[PDB]
This record gives sequence, C-alpha cells and structure tokens, in this order.
Amino acid sequence: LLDTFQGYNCYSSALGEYAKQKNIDQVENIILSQWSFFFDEEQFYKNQWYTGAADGPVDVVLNEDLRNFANIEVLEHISSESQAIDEGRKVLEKHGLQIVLMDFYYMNSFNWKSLSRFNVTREHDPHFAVLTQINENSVHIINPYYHHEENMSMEDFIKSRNSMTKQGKISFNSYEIFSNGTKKSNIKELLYYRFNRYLQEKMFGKITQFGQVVKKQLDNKDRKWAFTGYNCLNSVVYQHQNLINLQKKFSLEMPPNLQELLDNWALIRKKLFEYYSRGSYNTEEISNLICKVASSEEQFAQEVLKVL
Ligand code: NA
Repeated sequence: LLDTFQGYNCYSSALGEYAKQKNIDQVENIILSQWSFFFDEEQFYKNQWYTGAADGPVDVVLNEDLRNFANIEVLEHISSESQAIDEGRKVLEKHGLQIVLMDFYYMNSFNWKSLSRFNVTREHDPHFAVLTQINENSVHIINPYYHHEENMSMEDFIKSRNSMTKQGKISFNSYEIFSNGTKKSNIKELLYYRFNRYLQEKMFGKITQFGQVVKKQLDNKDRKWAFTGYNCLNSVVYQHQNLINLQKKFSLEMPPNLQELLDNWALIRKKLFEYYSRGSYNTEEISNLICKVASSEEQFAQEVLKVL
C-alpha cells in the first residue's frame, strides 16, 4: 500500500496525487475541503454508481470548484491508438506523469480477500490512474485511490484505454491540470462556500432519499445495490476524514461530533457489506441508520457555518 493522495474519489485522488508530485498549488486544498452528497435513483436501478460524494467518473462539480476558486482547468484529451502512446511519451518527457482514464477490468486495484470476499467479479468500470513509465512492452501505473501500483503489458494497457465500459467508451482519454492565471483561496472560504452550497442544494435530503430507497429493497433478491452502495460511500468517509485532517492542519473550529459522523458512515458501510454478503433481512435497520445520519449531517452543516 503506497502513501498516495486519497482525495475522495478516483478522479480527485488522481488530480491531487499529480498536484502533490508536481507542486501545483490549490488543487489539494480544493479537493480536501469538498463537502458533497448525491443520489440518483435511476442509476440505482441500472446498478451504476448511484450515491456518495459525486457522480463520475469525471467530478464536474469539482471541476467547477477548481475553475471558480483557482482558475484551474482540467482539460480532457481524447486520442487514438495511432497517437496516444506517443502523446504519453511527450507528456512523460515534459512532466513525468500522465493522468489517464482506464477500464479497471484490466487491473487489480483493491484486495477484496482482505474482507473475506473471494468471488472478485471483474467489471468494466472506468477509473483514473497516473501513468509514470512507458517501456516497449509494459507501462507502470499508480492507482492513487486504492494505494496500489502495477506493471501492465502494453497490450493490456491499450485494451484498458480503448474499452467499452458500463459508463461508456474510453478513447485514450487523458486529463491535463492547466491554468492561464491562478488564484489563491483560504481554507475557510473554501469550506464556507461548500457548506452553504450543501445546505442550499439540500444535499442532506439526498441522504434521506437514499435511506427511503434502501427501505424499499426488503423483497429484492438482487443485493448488488448494497455492494455498489458500500463502494460509493467510501467517498463520504474520505470527505469526513479529510475534514478531520484539515481541522488539525489549520487548527479550525469544528462542531464536536465530526468523528461520531465518520463512525456513523463507517457503520453504514459495514452493515451494507454484511447485508450484501451475509443474507440478513435488515434493510429497515440500514434505512434507519441512513435517515438518522441525514438529520445529523443537516445539523452538522448548519453548525459548521456558525463556528468556522
Ligand atoms: Na472511480
């Protein structure tokens, strides 16, 4: 396990890791001060990632934050098999790193056997990685979200970048952090804007919506939603941990229950994974935990604005 920038999702992890290694200001703090929740009932039924901090794979709200606060643009480069590796060589020669979108079917990000899950289903899911080396027959990629690295055959790497996925066709997509005129933001300004937006957009109500949809799964013999939800909600745990770390680094005023809320989300994740794998009939219990944390998060956001 590498000491990679965690961010709160694969996209923000890759952007932050790049910024960390290349000394690009503001990107890390804008990521670490995100405060967000979404729920898409239509994605729930298609077994797509349907909740957590942000829709993806690209975090468009984070891109808007990066433009608004730092005048930083994350440029999407599409390419072709004829040009992509050569463009990669030019980017590595200049910058040493390239942010790429890859089909994670073709790599082994996370050790499921750590949670006693041995039936590790391969899925055509797009995730972000950082390319660090191009050799003749192989590449080295860092998966900062999962703290993993691997060497991949050039054949496999090319397949991972031209693949049809659940969320659409990858075409050698790469992502360039760019600015023609940067801006500095203070951490309290970033948090103020995020917490006001969280309350204005009633993001806590999307947690209640999620809880209500969980209550309605009592008769659903397909428990895959609970696994997807488990994976989706790591982003929320990471935001809570990131805010705890910001509190410490910047000696911030926080409401006193931030750790309790992190614990509440970790317990919801544990119960979702146990429901998925252990055949319990506790959708009502999990629904009740989610609806409880929704109320707690609304109050927490109000209190952050009072004390920040
Ligand atoms: Na991802």
